Amino acid sequence: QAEWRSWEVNKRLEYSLVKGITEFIEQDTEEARQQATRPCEVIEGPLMDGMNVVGDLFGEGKMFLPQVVKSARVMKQAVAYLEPFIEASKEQCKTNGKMVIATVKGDVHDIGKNIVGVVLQCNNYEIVDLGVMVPAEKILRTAKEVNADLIGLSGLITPSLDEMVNVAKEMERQGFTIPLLIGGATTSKAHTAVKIEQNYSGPTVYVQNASRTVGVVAALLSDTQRDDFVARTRKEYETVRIQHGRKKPRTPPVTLEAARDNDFAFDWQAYTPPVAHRLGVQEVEASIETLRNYIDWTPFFMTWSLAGKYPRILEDEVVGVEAQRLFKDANDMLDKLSAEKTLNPRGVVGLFPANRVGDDIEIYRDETRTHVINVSHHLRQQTEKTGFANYCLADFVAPKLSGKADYIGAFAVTGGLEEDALADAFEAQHDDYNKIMVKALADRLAEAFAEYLHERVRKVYWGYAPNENLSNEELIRENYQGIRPAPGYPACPEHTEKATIWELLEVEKHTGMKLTESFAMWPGASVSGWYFSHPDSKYYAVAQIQRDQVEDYARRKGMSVTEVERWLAPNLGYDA
Ligand code: B12
Ligand SMILES: Nc1ncnc2c1ncn2[C@@H]1O[C@H](CSCC[C@H](N)C(=O)O)[C@@H](O)[C@H]1O
Repeated sequence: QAEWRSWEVNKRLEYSLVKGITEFIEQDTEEARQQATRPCEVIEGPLMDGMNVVGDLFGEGKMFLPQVVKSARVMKQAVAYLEPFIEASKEQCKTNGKMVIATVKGDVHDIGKNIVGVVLQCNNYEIVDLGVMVPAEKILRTAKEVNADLIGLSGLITPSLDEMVNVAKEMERQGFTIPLLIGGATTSKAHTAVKIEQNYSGPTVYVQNASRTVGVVAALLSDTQRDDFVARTRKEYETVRIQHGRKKPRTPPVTLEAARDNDFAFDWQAYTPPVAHRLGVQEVEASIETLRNYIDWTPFFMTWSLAGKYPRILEDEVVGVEAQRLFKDANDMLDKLSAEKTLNPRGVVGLFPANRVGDDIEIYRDETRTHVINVSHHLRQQTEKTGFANYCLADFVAPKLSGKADYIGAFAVTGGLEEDALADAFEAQHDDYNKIMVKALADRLAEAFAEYLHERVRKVYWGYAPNENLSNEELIRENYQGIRPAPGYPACPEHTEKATIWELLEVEKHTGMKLTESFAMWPGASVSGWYFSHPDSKYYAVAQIQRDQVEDYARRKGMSVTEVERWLAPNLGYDA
């Protein structure tokens, strides 16, 4: 027996979808297609009734994202078996609308996209996923090729915002009318209103997450709301476009010269930077077993729309149960991935003699410090400050003109070069659950590798904190000496400098990890950055800089003032 196996066929479907039961979806939907006069009645019928149940169930707080994707696995697997019958008997089945989704050119991270997409499919909307590093050309060409009502763009890094504005300007040059939805971690409501919208006659809507998205595609794609929604979006996008537009960013900029005279104050003659126990470039690798203990699960829960900090989240009266099951699954997969060695985290680390020179860091070939093998550039905050200094990462390395011997470190790690293969496999068998799982887990593994390696550097490779012994909780709170800023973050926005790290460490040749034109890393599950030992070194944002630094930086980088303005776009204190 089973009780639910004694219910109506289209009732067992609703049950299997909601509960995510896969075992009987095959030999249960084939029976429902017989009752129906055509293949599209099962999809448009019981198959969607259940998803409609998942939808309100979800909206009430009795169901969460992790479970929802599990329902999709049953649906998408029901369609898969029922697609040979549909096409071989025509009819494209009624849908709520079509959409072309893709990760901007140059970018590579797509976890958030995969989520937005799956959720939309759970609302019958049809989604065509072009993947990542997709050229604006194929994007607009695909949307036309298969008549799409909406185009969705994703972007993780700053350089993506440029390619986005590009897509909008092209949609205008080509006459597109359909709405443009821009989302991602790099996308904000202010940028969409101040830099994206105005370049397109059609609607342009920014949407935080994958839940309020189905709500936008709903009103924006309807008839009784479509018009009112755009007008509201426009007005608002103006009260903000003119909000930021003028009423000038109160916080008077400063001469790059004055900033430099306010550089971090420190008596270097009295201080002696720890000497690295080791110098050189080392190919590193850690097992999943060693890295699990360094994993910070909080961001992992965020990724699945489960609010709460680990481990307290496991006891939450609302999502604790589901967080537990999601946690158990992740660990189940790690056990397999580790035992089979199907996913292998790897990286490279390096320490070099170094000294500051202006706002940059010279890196020497050896301890004689006679030959400079490379330069780390870095930018300086260009804002008036009282009580504080105009920070520049270089400031934390001993000045060349101090005679003090200092150093600088670099690293590049990835959760595994197999991330993509693995994702594709699940992608094949229409398993969105662990397709997302494996990538989210590869990401945790990468960040875990960065925490582990930073510890090894502090305790061994660099060796200034050999006796240091912190708990994972203690590591996450960064209650240790030194920092590891990563190109792209606030204190070092210029993404191009990742080239410096890749040159010093010869990353690609050593690990396989790659770099794109937009300077995104591959695999997606990968991290890279620097290492500073100074006990006074901390994170901060370079924020908005002026024309003077853009030019000085241009000279130093050997780039046009034009090229550097594109790369520091989000940090420019003036207009483009
Ligand atoms: C841990 C984390 C990571 C992860 C894993 C999870 C992830 N990305 O989703 C990993 C380890 C891969 C990572 C690394 C890097 N990161 Co990171 N990361 C973070 C952090 C702390 C959390 C983001 C998170 O977990 N997102 C949750 C996921 C599920 O959400 P999401 O991607 O944003 O997607 C949601 C929505 O935005 C939406 N959406 C997504 N796409 C679309 C598309 C459409 C069309 C629509 C309608 C909606 C929509 O739907 C999603 C589900 O709700 C943030 C800070 C922050 N809070 O934003 C930075 C942040 C994204 N990282 C940043 C940077 C700099 C980097 C690195 C280059 C760092 C380095 N190592 O040098 C690399 C990129 C690696 C590469 N391959 O190129 C930046 C800045 C962007 C910039 N200036 O380029 C951020 C904002 C940090 C900051 N404060 O400056 N990242
Ligand atoms: N202002 C800043 N400038 C440069 N890098 C920064 C920064 N703020 C954060 N970072 C980088 O991002 C890291 C924090 S995010 C990584 C740890 C987090 N618990 C997780 O698992 O996702 C910092 O350690 C540093 O590597």
